[PDB]
Amino acid sequence: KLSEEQQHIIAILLDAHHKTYDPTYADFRDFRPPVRMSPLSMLPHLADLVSYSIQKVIGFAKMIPGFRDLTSDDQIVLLKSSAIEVIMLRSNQSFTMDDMSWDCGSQDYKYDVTDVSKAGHTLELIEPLIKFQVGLKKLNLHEEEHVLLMAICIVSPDRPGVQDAKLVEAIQDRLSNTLQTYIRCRHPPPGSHQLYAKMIQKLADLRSLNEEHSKQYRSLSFQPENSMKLTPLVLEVFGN
Amino acid sequence: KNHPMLMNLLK
Ligand SMILES: C=C1[C@H](O)CC(=C/C=C2\CCC[C@]3(C)[C@@H]([C@H](C)[C@@H](CC)CCO)CC[C@@H]23)C[C@H]1O
Repeated sequence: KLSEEQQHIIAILLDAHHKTYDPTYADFRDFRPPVRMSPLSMLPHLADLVSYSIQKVIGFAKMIPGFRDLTSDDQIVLLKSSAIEVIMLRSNQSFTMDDMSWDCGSQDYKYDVTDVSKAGHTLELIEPLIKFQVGLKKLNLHEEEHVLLMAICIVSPDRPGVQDAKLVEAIQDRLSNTLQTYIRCRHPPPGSHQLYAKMIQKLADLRSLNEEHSKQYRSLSFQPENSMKLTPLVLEVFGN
Repeated sequence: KNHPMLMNLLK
């Protein structure tokens, strides 16, 4: 029941992700070395990862079918609201349930719950973040469902500051319809059962996470010495 | 709206 267009969309998104996301994590060396001793020692290294991740998210977003039609202001707005949520979403592939930590192929790159704390984030943001990763991981979504989820997240009509709600909504719906249709046609029971609703629920979780992150960022970022550690891209994307 | 780096990247 998948139109040729729907199959095309999946192929584009999958391609977009592969270019956007590197399984090797080879680029990580370029970030300021991780410091695990010490308040805020993790933040320089994490900021760099986040900054790097923002660039990758932006590059994925642009490839999304119909995203380019949006006005510059609508594209910028979607990304700023979206970008933290996509990083948590994308970061799921690195996240391992065994150790309960994001794993980047090396001991230094592997990130503890404490490492996140070390950046300057309280458990209230972090515990919910870990639960989210567990709950998303549990879904064991196909790569196609993972890519589509990220795309649907980015193209949200209800994002704050969106000049044209109707256009964003039209793009998203095509992605939603693709995703629903994919689960039915390409996803077998019993794992498929409720999967669309469960995925949509994750977007509600991300909104909560986003809001929390923003409050915690503002406290950390309010301090000029801590803000100084953040990258320019981070300040622009997460600040304003 | 004062997003030079984001805007350029999207470009
Ligand atoms: C390429 C990627 C992603 O962009 C980011 C990856 C993991 C994501 C992580 C691990 C460390 C803690 C991170 C960076 C969180 C940072 C520290 C958040 C904490 C709420 C701070 C935002 O200012 C968000 C996503 C988390 C590795 C890998 O999957």
